[PDB]
Amino acid sequence: SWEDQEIVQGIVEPAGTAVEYGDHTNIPLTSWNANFERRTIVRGELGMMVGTLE
Amino acid sequence: GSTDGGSVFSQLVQSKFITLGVEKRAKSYVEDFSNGTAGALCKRPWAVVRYLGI
Repeated sequence: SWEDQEIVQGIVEPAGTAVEYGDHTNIPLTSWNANFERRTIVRGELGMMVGTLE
Repeated sequence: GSTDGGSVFSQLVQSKFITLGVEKRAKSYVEDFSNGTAGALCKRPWAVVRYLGI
């Protein structure tokens, strides 16, 4: 939005490696971690003035 | 002269078979069952004759 200050972008790194299947072998698990980046918003302004005779 | 019934020998069985439960896991599943029995009851040991070696 125009009346904001920052744009935030998230990056998710997942993690997990497969193992050989076995019925009673313990289950491997996957996971993830997240990082974020923020960038400042810049607002530019421009105008005009018009007269009747002009 | 008794008042019980006169059963010389009896087998007191509480329950032949009970399905205790089922547990579902990700890779397998388990079931458990049970039974109950109080053994054999002899009320009149004088009415039993046992021979060994026939």
